[PDB]
Amino acid sequence: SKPTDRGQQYKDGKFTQPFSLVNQPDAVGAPINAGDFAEQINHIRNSSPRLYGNQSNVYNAVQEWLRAGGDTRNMRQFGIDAWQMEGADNYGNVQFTGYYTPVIQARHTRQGEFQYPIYRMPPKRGRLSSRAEIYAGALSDKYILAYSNSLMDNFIMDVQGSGYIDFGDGSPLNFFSYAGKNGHAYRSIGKVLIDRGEVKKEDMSMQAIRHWGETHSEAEVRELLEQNPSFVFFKPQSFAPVKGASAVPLVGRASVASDRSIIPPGTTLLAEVPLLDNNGKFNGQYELRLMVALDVGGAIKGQHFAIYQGIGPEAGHRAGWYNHYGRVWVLKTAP
Repeated sequence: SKPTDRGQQYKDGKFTQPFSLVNQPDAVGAPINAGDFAEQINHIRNSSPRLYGNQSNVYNAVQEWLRAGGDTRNMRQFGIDAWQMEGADNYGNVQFTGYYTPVIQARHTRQGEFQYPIYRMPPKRGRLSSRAEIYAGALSDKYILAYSNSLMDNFIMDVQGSGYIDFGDGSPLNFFSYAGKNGHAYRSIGKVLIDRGEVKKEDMSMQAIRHWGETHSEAEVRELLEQNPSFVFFKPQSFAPVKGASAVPLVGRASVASDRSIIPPGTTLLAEVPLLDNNGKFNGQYELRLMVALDVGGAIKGQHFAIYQGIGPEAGHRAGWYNHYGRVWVLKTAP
């Protein structure tokens, strides 16, 4: 009928088209991240001048509006048009998921909870070993780059093809990028979990898999992870700020991944974002934020948005592990 369990609301009427112009967005107050927004825009300015030139007109109007007070009731003064998105149910409830840059805690020697090795490219003979055999010690220790404290975290890193490591000694954050793969074709761990009815298809994502790994034992996670005989190898790489497909450095909660054919890179968004409690559940509150589409995702389609939460543990907690809903207005300036 009309569920509200995940942030849904139904006080903006029913929509008959993807985007609908509104006199004033149904959102009281002003955006709370004016500073991050400005910073995000500065990154587009320097990192993607082409994209900036094509959108500066909108960015400028928004900035002018923000400096003048930023209240949503005064947007028209600056020629800013608000096109509300119908969302997933045509009631304006836009599907939100989150993602962030994990910082894996690892050490140079296996100690305490640090028992899970991350490897660099071994010789051809070594690459024939399956994930299960490698977990069993098939590979020499000379090929270990570090020992993380999470088996599932390593796997998520394998899927990404790279990741950041903190050795916890005050040295610079370490980055490792894709070096190669082992000789076994990979299998979808997400599929396995859906089959075992452990996770709903609609809520499946890397975050969902990460959550499952935090709510299950090491034995259970290893049993699951071996279902995928494939394995990834890395190599040291110089540090580079996290960027989206658009090649622009991403600012936490001021940028999202979107479907290019629906929300082109550079598009400005005003959004009522749902907040989550410690159990990743909608706590009944929303934050008004400005964000820019600067990334894409294999499973981010339609009017679905993945909010980049940032880097580290706090960003992770805000990410969540299943869908939630808020309202979003595309900001533009009538020519």
